Amino acid sequence: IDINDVTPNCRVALRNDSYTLHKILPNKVDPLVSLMMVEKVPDSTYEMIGG
Amino acid sequence: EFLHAQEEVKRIQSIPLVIGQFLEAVDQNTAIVGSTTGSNYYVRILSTIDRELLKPNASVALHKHSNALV
Amino acid sequence: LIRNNNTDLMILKNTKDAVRNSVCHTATVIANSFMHCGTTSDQFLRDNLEWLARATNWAKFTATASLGVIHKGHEKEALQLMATYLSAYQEGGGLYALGLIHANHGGDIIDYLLNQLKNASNDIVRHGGSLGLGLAAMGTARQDVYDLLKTNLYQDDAVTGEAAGLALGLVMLGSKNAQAIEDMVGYAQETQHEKIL
Amino acid sequence: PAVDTAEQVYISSLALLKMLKHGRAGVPMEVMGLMLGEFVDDYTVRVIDVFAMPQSGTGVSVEAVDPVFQAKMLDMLKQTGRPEMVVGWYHSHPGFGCWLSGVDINTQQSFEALSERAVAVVVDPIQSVKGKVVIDAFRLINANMMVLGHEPRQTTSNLGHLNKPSIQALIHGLNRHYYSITINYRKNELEQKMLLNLHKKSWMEGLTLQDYSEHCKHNESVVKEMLELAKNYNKAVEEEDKMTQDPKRHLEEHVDVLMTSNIVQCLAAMLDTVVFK
Amino acid sequence: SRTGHTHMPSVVGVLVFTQFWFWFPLSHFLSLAYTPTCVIGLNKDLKMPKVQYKSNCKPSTFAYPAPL
Amino acid sequence: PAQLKVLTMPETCRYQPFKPLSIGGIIILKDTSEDIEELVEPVAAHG
Ligand SMILES: [Zn+2]
Repeated sequence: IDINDVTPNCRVALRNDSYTLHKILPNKVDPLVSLMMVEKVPDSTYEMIGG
Repeated sequence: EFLHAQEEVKRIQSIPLVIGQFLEAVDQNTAIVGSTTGSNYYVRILSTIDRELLKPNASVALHKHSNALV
Repeated sequence: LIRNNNTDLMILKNTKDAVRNSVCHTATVIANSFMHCGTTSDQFLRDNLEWLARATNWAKFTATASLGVIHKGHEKEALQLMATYLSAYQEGGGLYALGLIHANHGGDIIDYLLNQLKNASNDIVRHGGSLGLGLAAMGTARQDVYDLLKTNLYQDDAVTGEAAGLALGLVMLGSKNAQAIEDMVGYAQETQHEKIL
Repeated sequence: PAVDTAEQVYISSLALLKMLKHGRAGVPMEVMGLMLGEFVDDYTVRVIDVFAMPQSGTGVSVEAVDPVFQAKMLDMLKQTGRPEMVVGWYHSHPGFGCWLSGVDINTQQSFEALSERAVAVVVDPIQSVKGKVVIDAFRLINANMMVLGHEPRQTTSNLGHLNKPSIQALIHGLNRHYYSITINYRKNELEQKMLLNLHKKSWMEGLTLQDYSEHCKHNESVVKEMLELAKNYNKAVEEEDKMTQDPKRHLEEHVDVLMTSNIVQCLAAMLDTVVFK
Repeated sequence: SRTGHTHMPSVVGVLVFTQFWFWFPLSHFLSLAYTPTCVIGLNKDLKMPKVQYKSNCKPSTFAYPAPL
Repeated sequence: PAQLKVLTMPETCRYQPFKPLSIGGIIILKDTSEDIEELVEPVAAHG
């Protein structure tokens, strides 16, 4: 890993009991907010709306 | 020798496992979990856990010491 | 070989600079031994004295054996040359290096090696002399040498027993001596040292 | 005269079984015991047997040695016919990996002062789960040599290494203060046979017949699951061909189990019906 | 050997050297496995006389390595 | 050793190989012409 890769505010994995940074995990996204994102678009369409 | 390997897999997939929440799929056969103990770990997914069925924020069972998403 | 001694020294120097561990140190020692084997030129060893001095314990044995391999095929100045080059590890390594210098073609120095192995006090010197005698008598199947090596094997000490067994094999090479097979197999089945095994 | 990285501790099957039994017979306590054996020449620690120690209350330390107990049992076993010195000591670290704490280092230092070739053995009953026996053997390093810089343990052979030291031990000083030792097991053929006798199947078990009702029920369960897997397999293969696996693998597993179970039971039935008359 | 006979010193040296996994000092045995790749001309007196051989190839395929 | 199948001497000088330069090793080069027959010096064995 590189310091320019571990620029601040990025989740990183640490080896147990030694705490040796060894990966760049994807940026933190809170659970119960990650699922607040439409992954399967509903089936409604503007053609289903009248007036 | 390939036998005893399925056996060791089914044995590491033991009874006293600890429940946790699978937060995100970092990469193939590895992911971030949060153990109900209250701490988050970056653990390794076992094979054959239906990555399709392994959706975000799902309920998983982890090895009691390796914390692997068994 | 001495005429066409077109070796390379600065590659070895680069490895030496890169060494940090004792394993890598002895590795460079043996690599230099190989590179100068049959060349009789010990420039690198005679230059990097402090490097050799860093060698400790069996590393000294290996370094002296490396000197022997470098002087492989050089039988005119033997005995006196090894005396000039000069602990128990040093003496054992010197005997082993002399044996290596006197390769399969042994002959005259067989009696020498036999006498020193007989009147060798320390087990390390015994091990080195046994390996050297095995080298010298390899294929000769001399009964006196075999008997002395069997006596040196009939103890309980890994360092002596390993060399004793290897030398017994070298001396009895190919002879298929049924007595030797019986003796060695029995001692293997009865002993209690994995290294002797 | 420096110990080389070829010394190896040959733990007997009896010693290992006793150690692990005691660990699980007193978890979560730090159980302790001596190790009766015989150093062979310089590179072997042949641990013939181990030595349970009464729970001394004060955890694990030199204060728990109980010299009177140690000596009296030493003499008494010698009378029984077990004349070996006290080669090292074993003590468990339940759950907390394998390594030495401060008190462990102190006790090992006392043992080395008594005889500077003993060992400290660590066994973890909780993490020695089925199929994994996490045991370790350790000996201390000398501050004078460490400061001098000479490596704590000579390396004359490719043995001794070949093992990945645990990061737990690295943190707890796997090399700063002490060093690990390779563990070999002296599995005699007779002991191996007597262990096999544990799960060795009796001829009754070999020649018996599985219950026919349960057999038919299991056959139906597996056949119906195989039917569903066949439907899925067709769907997968048809879509693959049109566009241009797990169903196939599961189908293979199910067919294999069906074939083996059915053939086994049929052959056993014939063996029985024309052996018992 | 150059004629076809198995070279007993060479095989012995190779085997013992391969048996270094258990003992480093044996590593020197491989020394016995080196055969000088020399074609040496000698005459009646057995004193190596000054002679010149000729080889038909480029001076690159069998030359010493670059000094680096 | 690969460079032995192709190896000879120039214009068949005073020295002629006993056996062709393919076996290699040591060859007793037979001599035809009589001359000074200069030898090769025994270089010292130190490097
Ligand atoms: Zn402890």
